Amino acid sequence: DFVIPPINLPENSRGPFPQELVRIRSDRDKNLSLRYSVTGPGADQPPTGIFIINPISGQLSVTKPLDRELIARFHLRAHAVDINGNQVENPIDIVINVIDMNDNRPEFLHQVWNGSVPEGSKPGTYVMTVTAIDADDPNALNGMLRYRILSQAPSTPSPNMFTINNETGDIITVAAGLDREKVQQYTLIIQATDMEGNPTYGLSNTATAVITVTD
Amino acid sequence: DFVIPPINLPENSRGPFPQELVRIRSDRDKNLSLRYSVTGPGADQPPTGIFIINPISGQLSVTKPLDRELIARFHLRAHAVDINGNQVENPIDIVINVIDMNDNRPEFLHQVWNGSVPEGSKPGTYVMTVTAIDADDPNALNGMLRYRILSQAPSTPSPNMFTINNETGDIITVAAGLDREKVQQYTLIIQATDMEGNPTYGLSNTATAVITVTD
Ligand SMILES: [Ca+2]
Ligand SMILES: [Ca+2]
Ligand SMILES: [Ca+2]
Ligand SMILES: [Ca+2]
Ligand SMILES: [Ca+2]
Ligand SMILES: [Ca+2]
Repeated sequence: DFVIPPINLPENSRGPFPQELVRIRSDRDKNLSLRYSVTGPGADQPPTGIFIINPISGQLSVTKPLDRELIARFHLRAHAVDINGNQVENPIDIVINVIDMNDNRPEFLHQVWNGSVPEGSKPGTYVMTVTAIDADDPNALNGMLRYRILSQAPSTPSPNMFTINNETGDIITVAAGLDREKVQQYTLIIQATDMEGNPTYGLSNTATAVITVTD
Repeated sequence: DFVIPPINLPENSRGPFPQELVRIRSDRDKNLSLRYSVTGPGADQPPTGIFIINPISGQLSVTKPLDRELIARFHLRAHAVDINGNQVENPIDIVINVIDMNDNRPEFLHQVWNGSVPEGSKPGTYVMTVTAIDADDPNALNGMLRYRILSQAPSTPSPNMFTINNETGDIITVAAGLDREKVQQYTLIIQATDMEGNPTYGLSNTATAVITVTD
């Protein structure tokens, strides 16, 4: 059987509500007066009453904004009965897809990450890994993260002792002169940004990396 | 049988093209590899190639802007055959509705209308009827017309001897002093405006009414 095409609806709709979607009817209406209903999560199951259908026309509507991070897809069924109570069609599958909007900023697992690097390490020495997560769709830009260092303290012998791999979160030395007797700890502020790290449209968050110089 | 919901598309789309509409597939794809096509006016019949479908996905698309005043609705059918040439579904009806935009200004049947009114007629005397038509949807604002008088020449004994019923196009005297020996002919410019006569968003046109005073 051919499947009723899915309805694709972006989350966080402004409305106004209720909002008409599509019209579901039976061709048996040619000789019979029909009554339409819908069942399933979003309809007669939790969360109740988000989608509704006009008993007479079969016009399907949505009554509230949706949130993809709560429910990504709704499986409903449409029902047809005539005015004498006769069931005239087998109930038919309907699919509503909720389309992602970038409505979550990246989140770091820990607010403070700790790591260490030996005294006198050569440039290009691996130090530690920091990472974030994004609650939006991973397969979209809305959930794709990039990393950068915003500040380093203290600023000696070089104000940029480290860099960070912008996709992996790996922190690595790019400079020499790490001496425990001179400077014992560095504090870096790490930023994560979604939308592939786009500075204009991405959402960002920050975290702290503390790096101790060892013997 | 439940009918595939109609696709409602406004005319004069900006695109860009090709533009994805909906996805039509068969649930027999669970065990079979399927090939999809579409037939009908707009597809394989004049006008050819306006709607197309991806053989593999079943994604339906439109390739050009539409014009409601040429074709208001398209009746297509979707077809499913497997890779061994087996027809796996009966072809299914698809309906595309073209939604009206206000893209036609009112048109007068004649550019010059002629009528007459007897000398010394009392105020409220019926004179003639002028009308226009609109090629847009009559049941929408885009094709609903209102009428008004823009100018009268000459401007004596009163610069407004006539009025016009704004919905009927009936022209009627509102003033006395029609005297053939004094002024023999009036020339009125009549405007028609759609969108229920809305001066901001309506489209307009004009015509000329020549009214002779008789004995
Ligand atoms: Ca959300
Ligand atoms: Ca989201
Ligand atoms: Ca995000
Ligand atoms: Ca048109
Ligand atoms: Ca039109
Ligand atoms: Ca019009």
